[PDB]
Amino acid sequence: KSDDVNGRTKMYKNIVDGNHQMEPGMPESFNVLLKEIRSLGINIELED
Amino acid sequence: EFDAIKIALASPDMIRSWSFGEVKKPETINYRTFKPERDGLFCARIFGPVKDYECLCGKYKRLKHRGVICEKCGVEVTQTKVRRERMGHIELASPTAHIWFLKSLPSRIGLLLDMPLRDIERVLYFESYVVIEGGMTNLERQQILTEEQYLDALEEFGDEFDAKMGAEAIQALLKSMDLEQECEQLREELNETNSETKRKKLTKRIKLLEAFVQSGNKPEWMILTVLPVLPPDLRPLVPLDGGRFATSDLNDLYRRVINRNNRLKRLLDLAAPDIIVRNEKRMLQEA
Amino acid sequence: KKRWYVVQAFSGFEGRVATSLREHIKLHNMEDLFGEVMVPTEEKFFPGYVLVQMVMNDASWHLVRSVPRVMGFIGGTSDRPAPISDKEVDAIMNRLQQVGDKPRPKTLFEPGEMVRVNDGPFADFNGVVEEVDYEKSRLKVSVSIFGRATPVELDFSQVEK
Amino acid sequence: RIRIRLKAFDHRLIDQATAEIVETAKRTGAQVRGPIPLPTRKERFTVLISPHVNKDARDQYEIRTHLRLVDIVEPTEKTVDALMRLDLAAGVDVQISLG
DNA sequence: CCCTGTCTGGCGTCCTCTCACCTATGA
DNA sequence: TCATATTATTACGCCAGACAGGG
Ligand SMILES: [Zn+2]
Repeated sequence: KSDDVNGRTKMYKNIVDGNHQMEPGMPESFNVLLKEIRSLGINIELED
Repeated sequence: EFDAIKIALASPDMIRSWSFGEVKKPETINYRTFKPERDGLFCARIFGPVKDYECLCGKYKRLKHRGVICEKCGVEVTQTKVRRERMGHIELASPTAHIWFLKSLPSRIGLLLDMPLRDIERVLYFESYVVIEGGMTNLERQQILTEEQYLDALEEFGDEFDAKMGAEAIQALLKSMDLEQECEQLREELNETNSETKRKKLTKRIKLLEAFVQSGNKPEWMILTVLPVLPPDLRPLVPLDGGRFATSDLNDLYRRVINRNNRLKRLLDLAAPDIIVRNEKRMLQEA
Repeated sequence: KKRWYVVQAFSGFEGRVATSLREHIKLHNMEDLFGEVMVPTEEKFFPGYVLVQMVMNDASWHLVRSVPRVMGFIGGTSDRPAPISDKEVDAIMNRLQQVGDKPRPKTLFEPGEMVRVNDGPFADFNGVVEEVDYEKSRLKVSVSIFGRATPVELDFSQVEK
Repeated sequence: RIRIRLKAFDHRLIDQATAEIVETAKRTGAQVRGPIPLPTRKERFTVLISPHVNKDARDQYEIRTHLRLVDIVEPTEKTVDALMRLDLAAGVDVQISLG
């Protein structure tokens, strides 16, 4: 409902088709947190 | 999808692997039109095209060749959100130690190089000299040096003698700091003493010395050599209702670091005296 | 004997710093304690440092730092700041304010093999010129055309060194 | 303006070349001047045809070098550059000259 | 050398609504 | 218009945490 842009367009198609289901994905503001921590000398990642 | 989040230091090779192009010029945008700067902070080739699947300047106005980069445009050809994930890197002329590892209380470089914070800052702001593997002289490795202490030493130990200053000197010290060797020494020092205060002072130093060896974090990664810049989309430049651009604060910070770095490269490329440049590198360090 | 020293000014006001420095010398009449003053300013290297022939008394040091828009000397310490060399400033002397820039007479048409054509069809193009017909004002610049190296009779003014 | 001097020994070939050049010009740019025929050079040669001696015995050869002057009045960005790609018939020395 | 004043940093409530105001310089 | 680059106020209240001083 809030952040994930591909998640909410999938949600809007699924609501107007009666589906009622969410494809979760990742918050885009967490990627903003990764870019702000990564823009320092810090190397944050996502393992596996 | 993914388990744990791992945090570590950023190597200069790692920062060059994040990057997509060196941000040279500090010039933000044109400001009289709508176009940005080639190649400044808000570049085209280093990051991406403002418009989706369009060369900002002029070629590819349909959906067939997504990627071609002509010489007239010096532009990539992808999505509007592609610039939000892409980051640039500023080649800092003079080495600058991180402030998060120099003033964290306790400082990461304060309890690692066995040197007081006060003395660390003095040398870091071009106000004190530091020795580094002098040689056959009467001086320690951690012991610092002043103008008078260096002048006399300069005329004394003119040969095999090394006494730098700033982040460069600090970097060397960290770089030439056998972690493993210190472990045993510290461990042996803790088992050969009874001093309560010393015990706690030695156990806090050996804890951060063996933890650095357990991971892939290097001692020379504390000093920033390849400063990384945050994506433009994340430092947005939108105008408010009117005809001017309400600019963010990070654009002021990055534009000053790039202005000073260009000045320092020009002073270093003019073969001017070796001292000149202390104020210039100090202003870059503070920037 | 007067030795050289380096002064830092607000970069951009350097000629005005040099003029104000000469005027402070002729105000506080320590004329026997200053020799010269190199302060370049192009329409500029080094556009940020002023070279001063000087001696070191604390009075003359306070004089130079009381000159406006001057930060301070650059040396090992601030007690006894550091001289450098005479050759260092020597280079600047030659081009301190000598007639430089925006002037390319006969040194702007060097043939060799590096030129760009713009006053013609070759829009933003460059090529290598083997032979040249200066007598009849003609150039045989071989611009990469038709997958080869075909030359084209261009005009001296049409091309650009 | 781009003056173009086509030179060749075969006239038909030269003609073909000229047409091609015109075509190349006309699609990209506009107002091609035209294919103007200059005078042909008929460089003649006489030679004695006997190995040893017979002076009235002779062959008179010649090489007919034909000239075609094509001019282009407006050099655009697309047009001038195009020349590189469009390949013409062999044995035709072209000579483009802007201004 | 173990207490000790002294100095330096680091906290300090959530949610909402209305309005105005935004760098100087300059041949 | 298009690069040049940073100075003349004070008036919280704990509460940890680190530091030079001295019996
Ligand atoms: Zn393009």
